Amino acid sequence: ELRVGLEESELWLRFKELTNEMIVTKNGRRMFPVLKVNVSGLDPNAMYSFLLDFVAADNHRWKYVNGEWVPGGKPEPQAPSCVYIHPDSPNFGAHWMKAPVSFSKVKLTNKLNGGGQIMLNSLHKYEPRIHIVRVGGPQRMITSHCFPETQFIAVTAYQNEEITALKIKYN
Ligand SMILES: CC(C)n1cnc(S(N)(=O)=O)c1
Ligand SMILES: CC(C)n1cnc(S(N)(=O)=O)c1
Repeated sequence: ELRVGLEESELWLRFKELTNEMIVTKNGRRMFPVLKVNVSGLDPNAMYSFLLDFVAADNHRWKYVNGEWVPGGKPEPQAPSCVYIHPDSPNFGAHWMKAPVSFSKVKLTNKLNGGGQIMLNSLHKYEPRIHIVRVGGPQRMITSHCFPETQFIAVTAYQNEEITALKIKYN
């Protein structure tokens, strides 16, 4: 069976228990922590691409009011995020299973830009999601996996200083 697991869940859970925040910039900012995924049960000889996207967890705008994150009362439909292709893609199952698949080069932006960057609505809450796409074979197949532990609010600067301190402590 195709098993997908989050590497460093212990560390993600420290961020999540504080409400995690990720910076977005016009040029794009890399994530900390980095999403690293443990994958087993691929065909070592089959061909796969690893895709990353961000699902809007709710339809609301969030604001840091008196030391606490609180959703707006005016929900709107959230357009789905664009997909980031892991740069090792396409690659053999063996490649993907020999070390954690690390999305260290994805950049989160708040502006429609050239290419590569993922465009996120600031003050929206996001749940990272991967797609494992079997390619080149006759039978195309997709397996998707969400990572609740990795939820965050896109922010142009850190609201909760406890997040700022954790980010520095573990980088
Ligand atoms: C606003 C943000 C979440 N977004 C960026 N691109 C999309 S799209 N056209 O649905 O791929 C949505
Ligand atoms: C640009 C606009 C959406 N915004 C206002 N404040 C933030 S912040 N620093 O992320 O809380 C973003």
